[PDB]
Amino acid sequence: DVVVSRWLRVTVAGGVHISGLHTESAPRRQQEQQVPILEKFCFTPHTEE
Amino acid sequence: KRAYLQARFPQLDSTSFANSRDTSFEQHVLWHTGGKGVDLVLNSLAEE
Repeated sequence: DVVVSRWLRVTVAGGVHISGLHTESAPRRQQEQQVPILEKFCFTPHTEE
Repeated sequence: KRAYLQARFPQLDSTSFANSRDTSFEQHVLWHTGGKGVDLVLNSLAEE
């Protein structure tokens, strides 16, 4: 079992006890992100002048 | 000392005391203040 106490800032789970965890924001910037192909579905007449 | 203080200042409650010999007062204060903590801390203790 694990209990997280934000008021006291303690995480206890079994035989471990973390006190005073601090986490900083990461850039979250991954190179070569997805490049989705964007299209438009439209009616094209058979004969166009 | 707890009993003497309770006798001296009746306004104090059973939730206004904590143990000094150990570091248990941090959890008590944080719990009874909702994690907000206190404003002034008149400190005379050392090390941890």
